[PDB]
Amino acid sequence: EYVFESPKMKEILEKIKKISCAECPVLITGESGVGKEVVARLIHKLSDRSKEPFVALNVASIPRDIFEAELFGYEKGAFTGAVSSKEGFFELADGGTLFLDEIGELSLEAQAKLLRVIESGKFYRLGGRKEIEVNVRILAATNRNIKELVKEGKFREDLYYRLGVIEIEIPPLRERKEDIIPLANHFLKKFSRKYAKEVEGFTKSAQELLLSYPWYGNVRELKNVIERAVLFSEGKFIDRGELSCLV
Amino acid sequence: EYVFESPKMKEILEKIKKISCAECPVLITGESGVGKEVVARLIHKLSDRSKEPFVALNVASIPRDIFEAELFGYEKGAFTGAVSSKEGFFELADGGTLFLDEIGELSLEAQAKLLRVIESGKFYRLGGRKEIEVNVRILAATNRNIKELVKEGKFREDLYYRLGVIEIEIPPLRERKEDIIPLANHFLKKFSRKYAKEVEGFTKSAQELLLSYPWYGNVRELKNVIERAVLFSEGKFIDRGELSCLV
Amino acid sequence: EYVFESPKMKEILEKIKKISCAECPVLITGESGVGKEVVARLIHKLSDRSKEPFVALNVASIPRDIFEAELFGYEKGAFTGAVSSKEGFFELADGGTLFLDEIGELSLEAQAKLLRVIESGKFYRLGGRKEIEVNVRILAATNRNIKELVKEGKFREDLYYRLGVIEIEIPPLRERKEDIIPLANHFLKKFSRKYAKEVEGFTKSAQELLLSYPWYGNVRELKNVIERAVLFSEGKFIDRGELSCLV
Amino acid sequence: EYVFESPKMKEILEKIKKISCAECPVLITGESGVGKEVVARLIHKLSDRSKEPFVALNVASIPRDIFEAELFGYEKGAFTGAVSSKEGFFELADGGTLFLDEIGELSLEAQAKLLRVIESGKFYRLGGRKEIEVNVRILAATNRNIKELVKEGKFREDLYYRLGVIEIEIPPLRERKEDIIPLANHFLKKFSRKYAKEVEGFTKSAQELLLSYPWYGNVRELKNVIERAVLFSEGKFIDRGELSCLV
Amino acid sequence: EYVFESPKMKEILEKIKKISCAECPVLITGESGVGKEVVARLIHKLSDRSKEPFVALNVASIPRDIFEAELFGYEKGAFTGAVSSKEGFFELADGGTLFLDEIGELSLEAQAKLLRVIESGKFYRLGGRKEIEVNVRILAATNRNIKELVKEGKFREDLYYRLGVIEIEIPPLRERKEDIIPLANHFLKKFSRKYAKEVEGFTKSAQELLLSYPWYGNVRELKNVIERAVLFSEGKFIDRGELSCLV
Amino acid sequence: YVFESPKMKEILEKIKKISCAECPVLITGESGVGKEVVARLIHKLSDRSKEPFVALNVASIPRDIFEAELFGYEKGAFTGAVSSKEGFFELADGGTLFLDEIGELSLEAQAKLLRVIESGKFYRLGGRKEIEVNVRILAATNRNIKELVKEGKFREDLYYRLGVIEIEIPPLRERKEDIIPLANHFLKKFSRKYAKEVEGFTKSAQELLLSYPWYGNVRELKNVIERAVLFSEGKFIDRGELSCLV
Amino acid sequence: KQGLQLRLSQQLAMTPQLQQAIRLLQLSTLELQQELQQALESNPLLEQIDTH
Ligand SMILES: Nc1ncnc2c1ncn2[C@@H]1O[C@H](COP(=O)(O)OP(=O)(O)OP(=O)(O)O)[C@@H](O)[C@H]1O
Ligand SMILES: Nc1ncnc2c1ncn2[C@@H]1O[C@H](COP(=O)(O)OP(=O)(O)OP(=O)(O)O)[C@@H](O)[C@H]1O
Ligand SMILES: Nc1ncnc2c1ncn2[C@@H]1O[C@H](COP(=O)(O)OP(=O)(O)OP(=O)(O)O)[C@@H](O)[C@H]1O
Ligand SMILES: Nc1ncnc2c1ncn2[C@@H]1O[C@H](COP(=O)(O)OP(=O)(O)OP(=O)(O)O)[C@@H](O)[C@H]1O
Ligand SMILES: Nc1ncnc2c1ncn2[C@@H]1O[C@H](COP(=O)(O)OP(=O)(O)OP(=O)(O)O)[C@@H](O)[C@H]1O
Ligand SMILES: Nc1ncnc2c1ncn2[C@@H]1O[C@H](COP(=O)(O)OP(=O)(O)O)[C@@H](O)[C@H]1O
Ligand SMILES: [Mg+2]
Repeated sequence: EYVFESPKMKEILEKIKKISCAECPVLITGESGVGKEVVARLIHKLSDRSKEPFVALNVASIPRDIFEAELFGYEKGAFTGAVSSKEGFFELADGGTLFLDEIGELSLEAQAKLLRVIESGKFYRLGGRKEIEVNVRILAATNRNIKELVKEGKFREDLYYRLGVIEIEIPPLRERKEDIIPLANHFLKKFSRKYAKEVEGFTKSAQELLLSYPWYGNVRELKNVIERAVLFSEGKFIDRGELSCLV
Repeated sequence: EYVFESPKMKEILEKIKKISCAECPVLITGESGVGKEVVARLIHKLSDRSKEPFVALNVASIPRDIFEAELFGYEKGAFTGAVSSKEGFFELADGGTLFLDEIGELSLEAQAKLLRVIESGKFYRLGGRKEIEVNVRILAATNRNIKELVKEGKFREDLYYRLGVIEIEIPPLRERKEDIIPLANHFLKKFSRKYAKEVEGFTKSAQELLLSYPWYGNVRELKNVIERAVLFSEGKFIDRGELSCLV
Repeated sequence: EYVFESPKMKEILEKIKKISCAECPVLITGESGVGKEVVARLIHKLSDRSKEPFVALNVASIPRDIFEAELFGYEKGAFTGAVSSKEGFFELADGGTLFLDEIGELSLEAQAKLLRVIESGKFYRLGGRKEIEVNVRILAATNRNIKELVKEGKFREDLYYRLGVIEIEIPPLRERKEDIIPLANHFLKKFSRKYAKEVEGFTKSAQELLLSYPWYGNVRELKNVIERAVLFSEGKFIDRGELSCLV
Repeated sequence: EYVFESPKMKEILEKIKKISCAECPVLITGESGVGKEVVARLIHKLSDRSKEPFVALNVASIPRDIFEAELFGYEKGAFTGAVSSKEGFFELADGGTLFLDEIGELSLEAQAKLLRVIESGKFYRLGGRKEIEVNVRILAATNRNIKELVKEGKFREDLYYRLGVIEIEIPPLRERKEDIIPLANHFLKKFSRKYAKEVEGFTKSAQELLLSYPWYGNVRELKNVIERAVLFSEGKFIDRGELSCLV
Repeated sequence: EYVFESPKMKEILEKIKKISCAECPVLITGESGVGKEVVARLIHKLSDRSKEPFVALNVASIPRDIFEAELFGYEKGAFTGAVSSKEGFFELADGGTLFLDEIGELSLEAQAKLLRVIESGKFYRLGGRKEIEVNVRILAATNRNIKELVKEGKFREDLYYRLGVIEIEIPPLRERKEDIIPLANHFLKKFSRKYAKEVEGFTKSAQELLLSYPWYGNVRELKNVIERAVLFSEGKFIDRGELSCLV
Repeated sequence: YVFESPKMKEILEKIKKISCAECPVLITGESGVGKEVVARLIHKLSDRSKEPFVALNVASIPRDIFEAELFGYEKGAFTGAVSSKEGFFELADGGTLFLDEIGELSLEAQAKLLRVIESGKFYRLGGRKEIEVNVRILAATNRNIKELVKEGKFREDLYYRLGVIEIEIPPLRERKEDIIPLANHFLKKFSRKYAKEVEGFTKSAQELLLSYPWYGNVRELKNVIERAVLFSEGKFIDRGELSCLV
Repeated sequence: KQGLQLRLSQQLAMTPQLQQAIRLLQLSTLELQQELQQALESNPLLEQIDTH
């Protein structure tokens, strides 16, 4: 359904296919608009646990003082307020896949809390006196260079090796000059049919402008520009001036 | 009710009328006191969500330690003192419009929390174990140029790309010489009835003076000046002397 | 109880009389001991809110991390400690006047947290899902040149025009030579009546001395000097010798 | 009681007697060890609130975050961790006298918290909506020149004119050559009974050395030297050899 | 099965055999991925109390507010919500081995409590009355330089002396070159059965490459590289080119 | 505790002489010499023998909560103050407070410390009542306190207040006569603690103890003796086991 | 760290559950009647048996 016309994207797809029989946690590194969520969901679908639940978590939205409670759960009576026992996110992803997005936004105090769950997967609930054994497949996505953060002191050295078993780097859309055109057409079919418009193609000058225009926002910026062009179009095609003011 | 006489604002009005069927996020930039919230409300009225709540939220005053809790909701037993269930703004405004005022005041730590709720509309409540999706229209208003802040590094680039699907820029009142007289007349007619003032028009010298003041406060300053003139008015016509505060 | 013998004071009083029916917020600027509180309370008394409660609050007296709680109140379950629903100071002065004392010392962050409340009167409590509408006339007092602080970047320009509908300037007492003799006589009479002193006026040399010193605390310094003289007085008439602390 | 021999001490005592009938706040300036607290206690006894409690506080140790919490108290829901209401220092000193040691060292930011309480006497607790009126006499002692701090942009002039109504100056021991022998004899007699050394007086050389020395620590340093001499002597009279701690 | 083909490793193993029968706390300091958990479990296995439970816990996995409620336990009625009393982890390892992972993350109060428990030998419940006695063998493993922590003040010196009676330092894998080859061949076969990938071993060039790479993760990085090679290889011999890209 | 050297005998006699002295006592020297031992001896030999000996090190005290440990707080005073806490002065009411390594304290904290000592009265952070206590102050210093004062990193008034009686303990580097008794005492104590038959060190190994400069002094000596006991397999300890540690 | 902060916390709370209907034991009959009179005044649904 997506577009993987670039040979580098074909290599990444082949690497995704080659880890169908694997279960070690996977790390994804790249810029914005590259398809980290797309790669994670493709790996999940090609994995044998595709039918299993897939839980995606952003580590920046969990409150600081309840970090242990959410990811580990608690029994009734553990603290004032624990009137009913709850199951954590990890046990929700027991037998499935857990995808951590924006994992570089994790405070150093919260990073050391995940050393043993990644390796062994065994943890004790808040107020739980019996060990819990689970099977979790871990995927992580980051928008910054993890090696630089490790060498700089903003990221734990142990956590990078725990998570960095298989590293995938998504190239920017700028290097993927052969993917802009196949995407730009597809987004058109995503927009006009949703808006009941009469645009069925792009002019050669518009295509050349899109090729020359640098996509810092990559696929997201391309989609935004194409959607704006479709919104403010008038005719059966998109001329140069319809998108020149934007890109 | 409102007045739109300047030819440049006519293009903005036409763009608003051309996105009546759209539901994508909208970002608005402009100087202080130009009417960004008025433009947002005008866009809301013309939208298909006109019969839906228009939840306007100030993100510059939300406490940080409960910021997520104030935008995601919480379950019973999530923390001590939470003896009841409650929601956030996203669930309370489902199917409506959420308008964030002064989006630039947000700190970097808070800007990394909505990255997975603006696009897909999904999140998790504090202590909840069931995924929830909402369909809301996201609008934002700001005064500082977001692009230059991203270049400097005081705002998230990916969040800017996500929010900046359609950007509307309001020019300063000094560039708009075709609305100063109509807005002054509208303010005079509005304030001549609240205090039963006998003022019925302005003087030619006063009108000439109105075309020279830079209008630092723009529409708000013009409204305040008209109110001061009405309150301190003796004759039926406002002479240039009563507008000496603009000299 | 209040002496207004200087022509500028009479002009200020007449302007106050003209704005008795005016409900817009007012900002007062002056020096230390000029009478900002007295003028503000006179404005409050002459307005329609004569019998309404007059809530005078200092912004700097509130901690930073509970500023929003003290400003808007909170609902049950908002935080660890939100035992019951509590109203804010704005809801405390419903229908009356709110007096922001020493508004100049307010930090930039706090000035961005009250931009929607002043102009519209609508704000949501911490944990409350219902909108609160309040009607309070705002009088702010400052000893700083806010019109220069907005240029210097130490004050937010957005709030300046929200508090700049009406601006009052109180000239220093050293320019109010028509007030020095009457204020000195009134203070001497009051301090003789309270302290059971048998003094009933000044001497001509003392009067000449009181009209030549460059007072810096203005009326408050004059009151302090008069009280000091009355305490150490030893005769029915006060001479220049008692007022040796001037020059 | 307290021994005063020098003419300056007699004049200070007479001025205290004269102004005891006054309820004005007092500001005392001197050095470290000049006996400002003793003078303040004498003032409290000689006033009409001698039977009323006297609360003396060293404001150089109060944390900044709990400054308002200690001064104004708080209610049940003021912040996190509080369960019960707490009184303020002003309320604890209501109907009495409040003394502030080393007011010069106070931070410039926190000086705004005492601008209105001293004059108006009305304030609100943290988390409360009720105004509280007291009757407390403010005494402040400092070893630094307040006026110099005001001139160099370190002190709030409004607070100065609030407290600078009654001024007291205590010269150091270097100008108290007459008042060295009585203090030395009093301290020797006290410590002889304290440590059971039974020492009666001093010899000629010891008295000459004590009188000739320009004490910098003043009465405190003299008392410490006397205590050390008592601890390290076995004769009936202390000679210069036992006073080797001096220069 | 574990491989130890290094003379330093053999000496460390003999030390493990000698001390495994002792009754003193053990402190394990080493680099990342050296086998601290492996060493601790080897100590537990080669002991008279090998049948006893091995309670391995992480000091960063315990919330502070329930630390005394987790490592020690609590009784019924000592706090709200306490339906039933629950034992602590300390009583769980009675007569066995308690392992503390990353001991350097403990707070000052937590370290003080741990020192109290270790010195006294008997502790108390959270809200109990009787005193509980245990016979635990305490092991703790950390990678931080404890000398820097004690010099800065993040670890109690007396606690370090008590726990650090014996210091076990696993040499870095860069100093264990002679042991590098047997380890990888242990993984290469193990993954070959695990992932059904047919492989016989490495070549001369690959072995020379492995002995030249400056490993930082020690065992963990080597294991990750071997697993990557097994996944991304179909041939029976791993060549230099296959491992060169990973390096 | 064992003291056999003439310097140690003089130290013990001086401590017994200052037993009747109630003034605060300062002790200085090198690391691992027995400043805490000497302070406890002073505590036992004085009239305050039954009173607690509240000994703490000022190195681990956090900067921002120093006052929280100086006076104490009540319930609800601040975030994290679930209950009330008593400062070391309140805990040592009538006892002896021993501040170890006082020379490393920050300057601003020191100015807030002796002020409590001289007046003797203090307020809890969150308490409305003034607290009056009586304490005896013992201080320990690891560096040259006079040199620190001359460098502007200390207070002269605090030095004078705690300098009423000052003691210097020579380190183990100049106490070779105690080396054999201390080694024998530690050897016997560890042998009886770990229940292993060890008689004593041989003639060959006795040279290494005197050859060792003993930078760590008695702490390092005890650690080395315990480690040698743990790895010992016979009733006699040779020079080989000590060689691996030295 | 000293500071008045608004946050979400997971803490243990003691059991101060007391001080209700306990002050009615220490009072005499006359003061109890006075308290009952106050309660009757403040509550419209409370009435006391009479004889008129
Ligand atoms: N090959 C592709 N074909 C079609 N759409 C794509 C492709 N790659 C990415 N997209 C689109 O890019 C959009 C932006 O999400 P994307 O997966 O790129 O996230 P991102 O910017 O890398 O980061 P985040 O993990 O925070 O979502 C998605 O809605 C997806 O539809
Ligand atoms: N075309 C118009 N006709 C009449 N009034 C207008 C018009 N445009 C703007 N205004 C007036 O301008 C006033 C100031 O606008 P607004 O409140 O949006 O300013 P702001 O300070 O930039 O807002 P914000 O609260 O988002 O910071 C509004 O109260 C509105 O009544
Ligand atoms: N016309 C007057 N007649 C009598 N007293 C006056 C007059 N004007 C000012 N005062 C005196 O001035 C003193 C200070 O007044 P006020 O409280 O307004 O001062 P301020 O420094 O301007 O106030 P704030 O800083 O609190 O806004 C009062 O004690 C008041 O009695
Ligand atoms: N002798 C060995 N033979 C085989 N594998 C070994 C050996 N020693 C260690 N390992 C491997 O080392 C891996 C990591 O070791 P371990 O669990 O002790 O980590 P660690 O050093 O405590 O980690 P961290 O310091 O990062 O928390 C284990 O999964 C284990 O397979
Ligand atoms: N004469 C001795 N006999 C036996 N053990 C001794 C002797 N002197 C010192 N020790 C040992 O030295 C160790 C450290 O003692 P102590 O803490 O009193 O010294 P310190 O480190 O110099 O003091 P401080 O840190 O308090 O300034 C203790 O374990 C004690 O048993
Ligand atoms: N008239 C006096 N008689 C006896 N002692 C005095 C007298 N005046 C001052 N002192 C002594 O001087 C000391 C000064 O203490 P205090 O006033 O607290 O500090 P400062 O003088 O720095 O303000 C007191 O301890 C007191 O004993
Ligand atoms: Mg480990």
